[PDB]
Amino acid sequence: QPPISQQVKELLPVLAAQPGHYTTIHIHGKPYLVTEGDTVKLPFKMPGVAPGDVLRLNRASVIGSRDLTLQGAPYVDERLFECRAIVMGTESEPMRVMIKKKRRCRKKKHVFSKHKYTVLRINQLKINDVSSL
Amino acid sequence: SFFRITLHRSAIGLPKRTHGVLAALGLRRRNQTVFHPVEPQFAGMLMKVKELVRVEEVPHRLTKRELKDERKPDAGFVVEKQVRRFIPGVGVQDEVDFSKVGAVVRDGKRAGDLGVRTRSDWEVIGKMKSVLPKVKAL
Amino acid sequence: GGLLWKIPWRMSKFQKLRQRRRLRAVDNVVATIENALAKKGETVKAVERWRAEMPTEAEMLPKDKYTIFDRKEKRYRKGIHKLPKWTRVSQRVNPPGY
Amino acid sequence: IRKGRGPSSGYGKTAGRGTKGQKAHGHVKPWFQGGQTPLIVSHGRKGFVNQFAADMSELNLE
Amino acid sequence: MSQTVGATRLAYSRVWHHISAVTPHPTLSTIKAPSEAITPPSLGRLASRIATILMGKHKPIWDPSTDCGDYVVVTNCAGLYTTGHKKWRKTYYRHNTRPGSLQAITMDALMEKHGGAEVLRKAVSGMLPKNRLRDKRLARLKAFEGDAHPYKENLVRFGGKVVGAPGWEEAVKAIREADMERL
Amino acid sequence: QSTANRTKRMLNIPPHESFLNVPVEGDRIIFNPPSSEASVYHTPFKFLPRSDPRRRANIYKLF
RNA sequence: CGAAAAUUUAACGGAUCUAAAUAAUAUACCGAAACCUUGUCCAUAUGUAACAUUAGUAAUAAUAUUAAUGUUAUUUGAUGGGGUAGCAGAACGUUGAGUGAAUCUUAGAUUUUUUUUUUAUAACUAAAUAUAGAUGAUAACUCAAGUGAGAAUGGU
RNA sequence: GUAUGUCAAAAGGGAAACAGCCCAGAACAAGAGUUAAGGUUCCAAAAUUAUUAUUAAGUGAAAUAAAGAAAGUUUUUAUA
RNA sequence: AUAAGCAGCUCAAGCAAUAAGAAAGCGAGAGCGUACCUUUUGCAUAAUGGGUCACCAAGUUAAUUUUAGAUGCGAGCGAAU
Ligand SMILES: [K+]
Ligand SMILES: [K+]
Ligand SMILES: [K+]
Ligand SMILES: [K+]
Ligand SMILES: [Mg+2]
Ligand SMILES: [Mg+2]
Ligand SMILES: [Mg+2]
Ligand SMILES: [Mg+2]
Ligand SMILES: [Mg+2]
Ligand SMILES: [Mg+2]
Ligand SMILES: [Mg+2]
Ligand SMILES: [Mg+2]
Ligand SMILES: [Mg+2]
Ligand SMILES: [Mg+2]
Ligand SMILES: [Mg+2]
Ligand SMILES: [Mg+2]
Ligand SMILES: [Mg+2]
Ligand SMILES: [Mg+2]
Ligand SMILES: [Mg+2]
Ligand SMILES: [Mg+2]
Ligand SMILES: [Mg+2]
Ligand SMILES: [Mg+2]
Ligand SMILES: [Mg+2]
Ligand SMILES: [Mg+2]
Ligand SMILES: [Mg+2]
Ligand SMILES: [Mg+2]
Ligand SMILES: [Mg+2]
Repeated sequence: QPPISQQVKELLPVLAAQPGHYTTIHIHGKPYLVTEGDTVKLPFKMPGVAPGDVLRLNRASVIGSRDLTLQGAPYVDERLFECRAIVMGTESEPMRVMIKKKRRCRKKKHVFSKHKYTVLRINQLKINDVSSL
Repeated sequence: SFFRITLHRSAIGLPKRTHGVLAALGLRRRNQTVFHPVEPQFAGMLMKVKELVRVEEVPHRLTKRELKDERKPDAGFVVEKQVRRFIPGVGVQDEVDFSKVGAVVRDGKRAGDLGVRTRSDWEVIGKMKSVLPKVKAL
Repeated sequence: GGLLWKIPWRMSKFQKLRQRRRLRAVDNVVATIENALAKKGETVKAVERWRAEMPTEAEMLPKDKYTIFDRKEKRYRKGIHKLPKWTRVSQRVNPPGY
Repeated sequence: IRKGRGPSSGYGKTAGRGTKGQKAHGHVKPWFQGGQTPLIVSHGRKGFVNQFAADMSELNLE
Repeated sequence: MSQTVGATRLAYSRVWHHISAVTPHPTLSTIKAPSEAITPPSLGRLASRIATILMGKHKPIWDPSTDCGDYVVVTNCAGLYTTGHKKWRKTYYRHNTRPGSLQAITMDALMEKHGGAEVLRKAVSGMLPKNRLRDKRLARLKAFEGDAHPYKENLVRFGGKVVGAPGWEEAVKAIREADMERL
Repeated sequence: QSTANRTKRMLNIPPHESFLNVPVEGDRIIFNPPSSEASVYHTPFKFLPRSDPRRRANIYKLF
C-alpha cells in the first residue's frame, strides 16, 4: 500500500487531539457532512439492509477539525480514519399528488408519489494513530 | 479500430432524413454512446450528423456491461454486520459479522430447526438454578 | 408587421465564441474520420468533397463565421444567427465576391 | 365502452364523433356517397335471378 | 446540520461599514495603472458594492427572505466621481400620474438641492430587490456630503482601529495570533 | 421558484476558498483557522496542567 | 449632424456603465422537467425460485408432484415513459339482485364528522356523540343497470 | 404554390412580456452533479476573468432609420 | 393599518399543549404563477357560457344483419319430440 505522506504523519496527531472532528462521507457519490451521533436520512431506499445492520463507510473526502483539515486528492486514505453507521430503518413521505393538465383540456392526469428513505446513525468517527504506518 | 460515437445534440427541428441517420447508428436519446467499425458506410453516416455527435477512434469495443461501469460511483460503504433475517425463498439466515471473517440459513418445519430460542429453550434456562458467575468475575 | 420577433441584427461576443467552437468541433469530426480511414487505406467520397471545397475554422474570415449571403439585403449580407437551426447546420462558404 | 363518462375514460365529451358535422349532429344515409352516382346506377344491374329453378340437394359418391 | 448548529447572534448582527467616495479604490476602479491614475469608485460601481452589503449577500448565511443586511456610511458624497458628461447631461424623471406633470432634473441640479447623497440613494435603490425590504435596506445607507457624520463611534473597529484606517490590518493580525494559543 | 430544486440553486452559497484548493496525487493537511467564535472546550494553554503533554506551540508555528 | 406628434422618461427590461460599449481572440464558471448517478412508480418481455388458492395424479399406520390463476423476489445488471381528434386495454365506485333460513353486533352492529395508516378516484386505525338485536350492517364471487356532472343564456 | 421545420396536439430553459423563432421532447424525487441555447457589476444563478485596438457620442449596451454634409478622431497607403 | 397575490405552489422566522410525553393549525418575509370551459390557425383575452350550493339531466332498448374472444357439438349444428 502506498505510504502516507510525512507531512500528514506529523499533523494527524494534532488533528485527532482537538476536541471535535467532522467528516464529509460519500454515499454513491453524494456527499454528507456528518459528525458522531448525526442521523443521515438518505434520499433513497438502500436495498438489502434491515434495522440493526452496521455499515463501514470508506469514502471520505474531508476529515477536519476547527483549524486543521485533511483533504485527499480523490478521497482520504481508509487507513487514517474509521467511520461506521447503523441502519435505523426506513421512513416514508406523505403522498404528494401532481396534476398534469393543459389549458382548455378537461383531462387531468394524476401522479401519486410516495418514496421511502433509509435513516442512518453515525455511531463512530475516529482518526487512527498512524505512528506505525 | 472502432468509432466511439456519442450524440451531443438533438434533432428535434432537423429533417426526417436526419432522424433516419441517427436511427441507423443506434442513437436514440442524447448522450448515448454506440460503437461501430471504421468503415466507409459508417464514416459517411457520420458526415450527415457531424454537427450533432462526437467521434473518437478507440482500439476495442466496450460491452454494454462495461460502458455503464465507468459512470458507476463507489458505493462508499460495506455491510460488516448483519442481523437475523428471514428470507422467504430460503429461510432464516442467522446474524453474521463480516469483520471477523458465514451466511448460515437454517430451514425446517419446526421451531428448533430454525435455530431460534423457543419456549422449551426458555424453560431449561429457568431451571438452571445452580449456575452462578465466578467470584472473581463478580 | 405587429408580431415582435426581437432578433438583433448582430451576434454577441458569447455567440461568436460558441460558433467558433462549433465550427472547430466539426473540423475534428472530419479529421478523426479521415485519419481513421487513412490508416486502413480507404476514403469516403463525402469526406474528400468536404476537405476540398470547405475551409476550416482557422482558414475562415471573421465575416464568414458570423454572416451569410442574403440577396435581399442592402450589402448582400445577413447575420448567420438568422438562419434556421443555424446552431446545428453547417454553413461556411458564400458566393464569390459577396 | 360507456361513452360520455369523463375525459380519462378515453371516450368523453364528443363520444368518438369529433367536433361538428352531419356525423355528430344527425345521421348520414348508408347508401349516400356524397352525390356521386353509384356504380350500380352507372353500370346497371346485370342479369336476372331464376325463380323457377329447382333447388337440388347435391349428393356425391364419396 | 452541525455546521449551522451554534450561536448565530453575531452572524445576524448589523455591522457599520464605512467608505469614502473620494478615496481611490484599486478594486472598483477601471483605471488600474499607473498608481497615480487609480480613480475612486464610480457612482454605479460604488452603488453595486453597497447594494451587496445592504442585502447581506457578502455573508455565508445570506437568505433573501431574512434581512441580514448591514449599515454603510458613505462620506464625501459631494465629490462623487462620474465619467463623461453625466453630471450635466443625465436626467432624472418623475411623474405623479397627472398628464402634464413630468418633472425632469439634471444630476448637477439634483446635487444642488439634496447634495450628492441623493444621487447615490437613487442608484443603490434601483439595484435592490423590488420587494417589501427595499425601504428597510435603503434606510441603512447613511450618505453624507463631507467627512462629518454621527456614526464615527459606530464604525466597526478591530483593536481600536477603525476599518479603513491607516493601521487597521496590523491590529487584526495581532488579535488572531493570540487566538491560536488554545487547544 | 416552481420546484424545491430550483430554490436550492438560487439560494446557493459556495464553500470557503480554502476547501476549493483540493490536492492532487496525495493527501495533505492545511491550516484553516475559521472566522468564528471558539467554544469553551478549546482550553487556553495557560489553563492546562503542566503534566498535560497536549501543550504545544501554535499550529501556525508547526507549519 | 441629418433625426419633428400628440397620457410618461418611452423599444438598453431597470438601476446604471467610459466599459458593464464596439471589433478580433482565449479560458473558467453559471445555466432546462435535457443527460448522468442513486432510488421509486407504471407498461411490456425473457427464464428461474418460492408462497397461496382451485382441480387432478401418486405416496402414507411405523408427503411428493403436474397444470392454471394471483403474488413477491430474482436473471438478461432487459427494454420502454408529452399529447388533441381518435382507437384500444385494464380497473374502481354507485343502485338493486343471487350464495343469504349465511356471517357479525350493549364485550357497542350502525353513527354524512374528525383523525390515523397504506401507492391511495379507495379503504383502514382511533377518538367523540347517540343507542340498535332486526323493516340492521356486511366480506368474497357473480348477475343486471333509471350507474359516476364546474359546464347545454339547462331545470327545480 | 414549392422545400423544410415548429405550433396545431409540446410542458420546460433562452428571446424583458411571447402558440409558430434559438435550444430541448416533462413518469416521480434527490444532487453546490454534467451539459445545450443563452449568459456571468446589481435587480438575478455565474468573470467587475485575461490580450490587443477603436469610440467620448451614453454613440452604444437583445427591434441598425436613409441619401448626404463636415479642419471630429484613429489607422493604412502615397506624397512635401 | 407602507401595501398593487386567479388568493395556489416552493423556501420559511415566529406564535401555538398550565404539567412527563405529544405541534395539527395560523403564518410575517422571499420567490414562481395572467381562472375554467367552449370554439378556433390562434384566447389572460375586452370572443362563448356560468351568482353559489344540492338534486334532476345525455350512445339506451327492440328487431334484423355482422365481427372478435371464450365455449358446446361436429359433416353436421340448432330447435322440438
Ligand atoms: K369514431
Ligand atoms: K362515526
Ligand atoms: K356571461
Ligand atoms: K345518465
Ligand atoms: Mg404588437
Ligand atoms: Mg382522447
Ligand atoms: Mg367506436
Ligand atoms: Mg360542441
Ligand atoms: Mg366529422
Ligand atoms: Mg429606457
Ligand atoms: Mg428524462
Ligand atoms: Mg419523455
Ligand atoms: Mg348547469
Ligand atoms: Mg337556478
Ligand atoms: Mg412534433
Ligand atoms: Mg383544432
Ligand atoms: Mg414551449
Ligand atoms: Mg437581460
Ligand atoms: Mg456548480
Ligand atoms: Mg449574483
Ligand atoms: Mg441609448
Ligand atoms: Mg406593516
Ligand atoms: Mg399575478
Ligand atoms: Mg377567428
Ligand atoms: Mg370571458
Ligand atoms: Mg342521475
Ligand atoms: Mg376488442
